[PDB]
Amino acid sequence: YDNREIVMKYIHYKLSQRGYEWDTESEVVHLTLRQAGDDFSRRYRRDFAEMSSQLHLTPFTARGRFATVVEELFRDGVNWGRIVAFFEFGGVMCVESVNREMSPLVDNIALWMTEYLNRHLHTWIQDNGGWDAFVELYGPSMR
Amino acid sequence: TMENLSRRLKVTGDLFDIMSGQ
Repeated sequence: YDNREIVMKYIHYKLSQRGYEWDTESEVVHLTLRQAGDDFSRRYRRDFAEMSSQLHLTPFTARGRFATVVEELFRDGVNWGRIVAFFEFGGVMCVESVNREMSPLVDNIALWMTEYLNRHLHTWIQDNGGWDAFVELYGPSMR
Repeated sequence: TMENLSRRLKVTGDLFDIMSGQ
């Protein structure tokens, strides 16, 4: 399981979901994360507006807004739900980038997400059973 | 408002974590 592949495939899906095209055991994790992110986004929007509208995204502030939100997300701890929240948040930034006519920002966001996965989330993930444990945990929620 | 966004993400994430975990 390679974290850069995981990020690129997730972002690709999030964008194709919106009508935007953007350039097997491992397949199981991608497909599971797909459904978990869609389920997260459904629950989120039931309680809140479309996340996209509460961003105030600009090319100048994009990295600082990414780092501030993600730092606070994981400040008091990690769990699989917060990791799912991290992937959806990064997907929303990518989607909003395309919407607001800054599509090259997507490539930076994907890099920031890979960096954060490799540098700050890799330890908890490995200590907690790896991605196979996410697949195991999310199993009964698949539809 | 980035704090507002982060706390909304965390609450949904923890909810998601509780629900999918039994």
